[PDB]
Amino acid sequence: VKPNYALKFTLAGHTKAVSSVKFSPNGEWLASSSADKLIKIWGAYDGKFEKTISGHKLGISDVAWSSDSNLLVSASDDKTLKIWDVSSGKCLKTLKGHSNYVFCCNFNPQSNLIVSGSFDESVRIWDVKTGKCLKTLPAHSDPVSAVHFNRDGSLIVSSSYDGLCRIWDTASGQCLKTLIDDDNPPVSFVKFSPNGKYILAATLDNTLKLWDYSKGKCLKTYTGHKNEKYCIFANFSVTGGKWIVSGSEDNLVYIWNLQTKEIVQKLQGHTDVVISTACHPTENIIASAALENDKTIKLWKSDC
Ligand SMILES: NC(=[NH2+])NCCC[C@H](N)C(=O)O
Repeated sequence: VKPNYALKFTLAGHTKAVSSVKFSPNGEWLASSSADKLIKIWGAYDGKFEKTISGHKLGISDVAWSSDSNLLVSASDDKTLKIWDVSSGKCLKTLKGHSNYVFCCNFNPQSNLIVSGSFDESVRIWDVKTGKCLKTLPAHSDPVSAVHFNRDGSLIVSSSYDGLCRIWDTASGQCLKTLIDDDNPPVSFVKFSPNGKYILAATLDNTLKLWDYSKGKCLKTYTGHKNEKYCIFANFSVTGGKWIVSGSEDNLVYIWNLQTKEIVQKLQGHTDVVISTACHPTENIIASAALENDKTIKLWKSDC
């Protein structure tokens, strides 16, 4: 079993590097963030441009959807996060507290909390309703590259250029696990698997690893791509075959068989680093996006 991802749509409109793309949980929309300071919304199935959401004073590094698909949160170089009502375009809250670039963000499944990571080396947990910072975690000793909640929101995983992945108890703020791998290369991305049992981590030595995070055992290693500089997103694809998907600094999207670790497809089309990929929640659809020399977003579809 290999997939047959093929290019269907190219989405042009951002005027600087794209930073992040994410599908809405309801499957209807794709949200994109950029160094051009904008968020754009696009149809998930047809790539049709929907609207621009503006307000940040500097470039945006990440964007994330609430579980009901009504809200977005964005993370900016302006040291803030913003919560947006997507339909109205309204900025509902500006989350203030970080003392340097906010790099990454996510809602919990309940979507009453937001987690953020920053160049200030901290992770913050925020109340969606009030915009108040509830906890500041002294998480890392270098910039925080990614933050993600597990399936029931009881855990947060964080990654950092300090070379560590840490697991945090959402309720207490306590550090529960530090994952250590030899030579401590910068960790440029991390997230939980959809079931919550594993985490997938990227390091800046051209390597992705699937970890059992309780046992601290590395179960799989994925290689063949290029990643030595940029914080590139990676994914589990679960709508068809069970794949791992990532961008790459050679301008390709890589797809691996999760079990065997073989590369099953490489998607050609982008003309600069593929910084971000996302997998549609119900259909075999991948979105990908590229840095400044390209600036486009691509939608790819497979029969499996
Ligand atoms: N959270 C992320 N991994 N965002 C994408 C990287 C964005 C970053 N500002 C860059 O251009 O390198």
